Amino acid sequence: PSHKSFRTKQKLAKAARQNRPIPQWIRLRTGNTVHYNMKRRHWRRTKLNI
Amino acid sequence: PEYIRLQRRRKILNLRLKVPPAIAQFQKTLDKNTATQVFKLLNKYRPETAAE
Amino acid sequence: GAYKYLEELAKKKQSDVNLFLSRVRAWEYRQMNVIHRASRPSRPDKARRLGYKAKQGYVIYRIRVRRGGRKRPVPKGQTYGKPVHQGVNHLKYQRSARCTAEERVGRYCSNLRVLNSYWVNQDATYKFFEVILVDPSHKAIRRDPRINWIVNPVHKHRESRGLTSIGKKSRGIGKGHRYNNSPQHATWLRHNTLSLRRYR
Amino acid sequence: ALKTFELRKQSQENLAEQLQELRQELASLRVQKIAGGSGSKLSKIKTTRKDIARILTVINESNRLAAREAYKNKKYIPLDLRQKKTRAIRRALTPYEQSRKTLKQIKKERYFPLRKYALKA
Amino acid sequence: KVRTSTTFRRPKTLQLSRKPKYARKSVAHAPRLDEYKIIVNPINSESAMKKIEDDNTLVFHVHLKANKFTIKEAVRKLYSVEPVKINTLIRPNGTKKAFVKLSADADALDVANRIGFL
Amino acid sequence: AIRPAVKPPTIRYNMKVRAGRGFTLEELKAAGVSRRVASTIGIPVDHRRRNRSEESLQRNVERIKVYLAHLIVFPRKAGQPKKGDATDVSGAEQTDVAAVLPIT
Amino acid sequence: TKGTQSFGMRHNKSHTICRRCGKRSFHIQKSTCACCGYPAAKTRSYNWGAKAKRRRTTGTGRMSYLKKVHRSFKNGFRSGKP
RNA sequence: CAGAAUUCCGUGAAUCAUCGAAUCUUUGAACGCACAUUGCGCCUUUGGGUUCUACCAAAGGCAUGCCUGUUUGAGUGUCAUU
RNA sequence: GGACAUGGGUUAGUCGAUCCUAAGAGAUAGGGAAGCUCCGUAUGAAAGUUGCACGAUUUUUCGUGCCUCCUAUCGAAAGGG
RNA sequence: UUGACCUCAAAUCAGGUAGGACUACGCGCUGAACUUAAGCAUAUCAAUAAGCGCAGGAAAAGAAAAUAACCAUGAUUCCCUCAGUAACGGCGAGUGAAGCGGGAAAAGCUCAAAUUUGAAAUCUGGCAACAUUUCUUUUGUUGUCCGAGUUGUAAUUUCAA
Ligand SMILES: [Zn+2]
Repeated sequence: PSHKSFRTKQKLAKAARQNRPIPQWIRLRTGNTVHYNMKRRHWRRTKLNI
Repeated sequence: PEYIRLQRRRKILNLRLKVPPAIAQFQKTLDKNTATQVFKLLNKYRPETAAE
Repeated sequence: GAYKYLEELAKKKQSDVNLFLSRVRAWEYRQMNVIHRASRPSRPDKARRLGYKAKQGYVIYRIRVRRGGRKRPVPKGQTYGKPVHQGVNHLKYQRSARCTAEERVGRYCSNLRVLNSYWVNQDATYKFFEVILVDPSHKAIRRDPRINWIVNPVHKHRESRGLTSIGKKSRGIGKGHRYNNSPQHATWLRHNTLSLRRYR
Repeated sequence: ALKTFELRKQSQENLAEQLQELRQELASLRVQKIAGGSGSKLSKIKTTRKDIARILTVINESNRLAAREAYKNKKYIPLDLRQKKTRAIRRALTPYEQSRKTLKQIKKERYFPLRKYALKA
Repeated sequence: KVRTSTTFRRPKTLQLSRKPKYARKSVAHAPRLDEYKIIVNPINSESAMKKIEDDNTLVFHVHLKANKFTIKEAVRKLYSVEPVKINTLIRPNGTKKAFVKLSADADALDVANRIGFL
Repeated sequence: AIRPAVKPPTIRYNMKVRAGRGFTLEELKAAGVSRRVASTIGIPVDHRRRNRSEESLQRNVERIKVYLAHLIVFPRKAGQPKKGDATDVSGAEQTDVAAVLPIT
Repeated sequence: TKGTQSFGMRHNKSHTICRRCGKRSFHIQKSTCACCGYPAAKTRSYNWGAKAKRRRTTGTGRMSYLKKVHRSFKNGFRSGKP
């Protein structure tokens, strides 16, 4: 609400960083089948729950 | 404080609360002259010290 | 020695001297805390018999424990069951007040090991016990062969596990037919375990 | 890469100066990486970090060895310097304390020890 | 032994200080948060370049546990420039940035060129 | 270790002979073995059992005598056979006690 | 009234992030975590919940020091430089 | 994918294996007080800004219960020559 | 396009929090409870921070001198400031 | 006035110690109900589930205030058997051990109660020295001093004596 604690802001920063597209080279690694990921979170679909 | 109050009240309770003869036979010790004579003759026969 | 005289005099608890001493000492203990360190044992001969020694590493604590039975800690006497389990008022705690006293002293002095305890006084409300404790971190204890056993970790909170004299008395440990269920769980497990051998 | 045996032959002040220079080089490498750089120069960042770790490690051994020398044959020494076994092992009875015996037990062992014996058919 | 008050209070004792027989830690830790551990890297975004050119303020990426007192000291120790004011910002990505304005006698453009991120 | 021969304590088994826990003090004294040395040489000592009959006393005493006769006692110091030690410990081997002294 | 329109006034957190276990189970008014029992000096655990026990138990996390202890034991807890 | 020939007649590449020396952020029994706050303090030493006392920075510390000793104490508790 | 991808963006001695206390929460002493823990907040506690110069080369907060109803903290982004 | 003793305090005093996690097995406390009895209250489920306290590599138990009634056995523990037996039980449903015997393994002991009284001979801590190491990380010895201790630390004894 624009009035957030330091812990809340750090958690939001962590959530934002864990939302980026996956680089393709890691998926192309031999023996690595990361490929597509359903871990992607949208602000309007799945809430963080603090 | 508690310990000062307890020890003073203990002395009062012992002074009252009639004591059985086995314990009441105390509180009447040697007089001044007899006690100092006993200790004077006692101080000669001291049971040595570590140095000696 | 005076220890024999002390032992014989402690038996005569109904004598005038013993009754007077009990009264003044019960008042003395009631004016103190529930648990308090005793500088020296009030019954040196009893402490010696139980294992206390007048050397560094031995600690004596005096504790008063409330007397009576164990009321069922249910809110309004409601047990929510069959009538056989509806008793609330005339129930008894399976461990003795001496066991409770030594366990509370052990919690109070968790750095020490409980060795034994002995009754010293009682009234209507409280029963008074003196508990002997041994310091396992003291060198005088760690170098004494006769008390060296208690340093070992297997004797940690022996009063909590009922390994003291009164603890084993409450557990019912004994020899003979009168103690057929000496260890209750071990005996029950042996008698209720179905042994299915491979017939080959 | 910096050699540990070469680092161990230098004084603490020289090692501190080397550490400062390496940190400055690492900062410059990060600056160039941010504002455009080549993979050949970027690969030096890991080597610089490892060299910084090596210098800090060597300084640590020198400091700890000096502390051990100072606390040699002393009754009480720092907790990090002393034993690092398990907690139960540390507070367990020492072999000397466990082998302590009373005079009666010592006399019994001396006069009636277990004998070596054999039987014949 | 005359007491003019009915309340008993604990008398004052010596209360001597600690004289340890051994240091708990053998080696004192090296000072955390040094100058190289206060500055990470300069920020060379378009807004940062506008600040440098038009306002004589350098935009640096500083650690999260640094303050303006230590940022000023580190900037002085690393680039030999005396700041006049420092503003601290924490970006939504969890990292801190510092706007460090320089005095009139110092030029942020030349300082930035000396650093080498331009 | 060598064990004594005892009679089981019931009419269902009093006609048999089995192995006991240890030799009584009276048996050890009759056989000439001290209670402290019996443990050292491998003779168990049972302080609870008693010899109510000369039959049981003699039965166990002969067992101790046979064990002593067949026993080799190594000297405490090698090459210096003391009182009771054997001077011919060269031919020593591990043998079954019941193979020479079984329960009969 | 008890349903959809009543759900529109739910904007006051009852629990927040716990400082010990990190779950959003720290009751704000009671100052107690519903998951791990913080700030009580004991981790909340019950035998009727075994799935909850295995969710948060030894081996779930990093085991940074237990692995070092196991490695030290296998060599016999030796010290010094060869 | 590269990069690395500062590599190979070399105490040397590797997300290799082993592993006895170290590093080990904020926390957590968690321990200066708290914490829906990266909030509020205290002590010692060393340095920077005019600062023998204020401010800043760094290093080392400040929880409770209990044990054995140390020091300083209290008591119309018991005892002696002054 | 509030979608997807790549980058950028939140700058305080003066705005709030931080300070205080409210309803309340909650340590400590002490007392219960087999115990997890419950009651309790100057409570039946030896619960101590403030005030003068006694000594000091000399124009100054440290060793003592007898004090006197001080007192844990948390608790408001709409209360006070 | 002082010292000594006794009791009780304070210190960020010197050195230590406890908490917490793991619970398959182990030692205890507390403790149901579903269910069976073709209903149901005693009983059964069960001295169990849940709750609480406490250890180790095992724990507990353990060297008879034990059995037996015999030609007597002989610490504890575990397996077979005793035995679905003696016995308990609205004698309803159901519950239910122990001695002996065979085997696995075997190991014994320690204090308090004694006057050393021709010598507290006992122990901790500080300091210093000398040794030792799974190890500069561990463990000791000697000397000296201070404390503990005569309201009893050492030695011979523990009933088998
Ligand atoms: Zn939690």
